[PDB]
Amino acid sequence: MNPPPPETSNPNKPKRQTNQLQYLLRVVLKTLWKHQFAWPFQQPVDAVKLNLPDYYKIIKTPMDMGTIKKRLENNYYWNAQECIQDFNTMFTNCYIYNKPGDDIVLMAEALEKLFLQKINELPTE
Ligand SMILES: Cc1cc(-c2nc3ccccc3n2C[C@@H]2CCCN(C(=O)C3CCN(C(C)C)CC3)C2)cn(C)c1=O
Repeated sequence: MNPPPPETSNPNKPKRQTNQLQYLLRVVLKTLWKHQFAWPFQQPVDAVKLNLPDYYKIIKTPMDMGTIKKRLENNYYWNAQECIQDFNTMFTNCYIYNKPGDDIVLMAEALEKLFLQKINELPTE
């Protein structure tokens, strides 16, 4: 079976808008979301549909851009570094689970290069 997806809203976790979090939604997520190579990252890994019974045996902190998009839109975060952490967890999980030579690793590497370019211009608080 699949685990429940990561939460994108929590009534007990303080949240706010920062111009940095607005930049992460309007520029960073926006740019990555409709990249040609975005689609494997737009939702949680469905280990049932893909027949990957070991995925959630290996990956215990799953993350995906669908979850991050909802967290940004739902105002889940307190600061930009929490969101940048989620992006990096998504990339790290991909590189840990998958093998060099896998199409998904090339796809992640293209998205990560673009991610790092956009994060490099995170605005002043
Ligand atoms: C393992 C995995 C799968 C997916 C995924 N989300 C999908 C949504 C819709 C339809 C298909 C989807 N897939 C399948 C991948 C899509 C890109 C290309 N893929 C590969 O390169 C294989 C190569 C072989 N490897 C090995 C480790 C079994 C597994 C990956 C196959 C996403 N993420 C983040 C993953 O880490």
